[PDB]
Amino acid sequence: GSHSMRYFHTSVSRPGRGEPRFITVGYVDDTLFVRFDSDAASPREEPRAPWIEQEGPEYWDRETQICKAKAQTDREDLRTLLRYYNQSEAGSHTLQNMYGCDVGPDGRLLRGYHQDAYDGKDYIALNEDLSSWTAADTAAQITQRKWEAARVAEQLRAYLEGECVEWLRRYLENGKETLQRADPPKTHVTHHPISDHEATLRCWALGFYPAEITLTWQRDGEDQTQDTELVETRPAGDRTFQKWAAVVVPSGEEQRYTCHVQHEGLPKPLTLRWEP
Amino acid sequence: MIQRTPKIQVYSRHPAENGKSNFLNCYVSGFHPSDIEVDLLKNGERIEKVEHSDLSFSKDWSFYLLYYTEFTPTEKDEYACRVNHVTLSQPKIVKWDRDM
Amino acid sequence: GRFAAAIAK
Repeated sequence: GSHSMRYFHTSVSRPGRGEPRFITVGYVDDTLFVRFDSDAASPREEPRAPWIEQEGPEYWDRETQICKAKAQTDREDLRTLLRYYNQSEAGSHTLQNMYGCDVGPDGRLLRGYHQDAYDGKDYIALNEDLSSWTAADTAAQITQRKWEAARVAEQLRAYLEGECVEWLRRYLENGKETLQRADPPKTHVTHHPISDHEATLRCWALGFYPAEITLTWQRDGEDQTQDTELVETRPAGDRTFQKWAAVVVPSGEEQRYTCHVQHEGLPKPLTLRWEP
Repeated sequence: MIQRTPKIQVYSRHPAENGKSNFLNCYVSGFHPSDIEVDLLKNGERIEKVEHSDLSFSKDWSFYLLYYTEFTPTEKDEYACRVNHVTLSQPKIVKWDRDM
Repeated sequence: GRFAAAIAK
């Protein structure tokens, strides 16, 4: 199937309480594999998945060097953005960055990414062409000018199309036991009386991986999007995910309703009904 | 500054079964800024030594975290998650309901 | 493995 590698980074200032806290995590699809936290005892990038532990000491030394350099860069950039936005030095501010690559079953590059946000709003993003930028405002335009002057996009494109995809291929192989296994959802429907006139039918999907999944209710074969309560997909804590969808049905009309489930671990889409 | 209030879900790792060891989870998501305070409660009191995941975020930049602790559900014990955030005028408490 | 070039804003 298709796969992805993504790195996430967050720096948060805290005026009067030391230097900004920096946290970064790396994922393959929905599997967390490395982390680094500046507030940790002895900050070092640490392994979080069995298949990455084989990497040798030079891997961990170099990764750690990079992480530390990103923390310092963010600290300088947080000051820079205070100037760009004519802001006081009294408040807490946030800088976020995500980069990575997506590949198809054949292992070739499908799309690359590199984007930044300031205080939770889009700041600047490398376009899908991996050669041009989208700036959100005149502040981000100042960064764009500097990045266009330093040929930054050229640097990112090289990485994204080369190293990023090659690391992904390597990790997929070393972690094939888990990274290339899709766990299908375990599904069932529950009935919860609301009043003598109605009850909720709740369709459950449990123990699945990866996270992507579609759950829908139909009434007489008609989608009930507007009348369905759909909770966000949530982590179970053991690598797998959970999700449910619910609809309010009048007493005795339970059989007009059907739950539909699509997941990559299922050869055919599922159809379920409440069973008294 | 623009801010986003957290969504909150309290639930178990495995289907609830009285007298059987399990894991109680509190997933908070869709929020900003990232500073947030989460407690898991047993009969109104704070459970000690709860653990949490490393800070990360979604495609729309909003933050998410998982707090969790091992537990053995019974018929009488009431569990909950208590959350405070700059967007909340006071702590929001969500009760664990084994049906959600 | 991560991208290693430091790029100031």
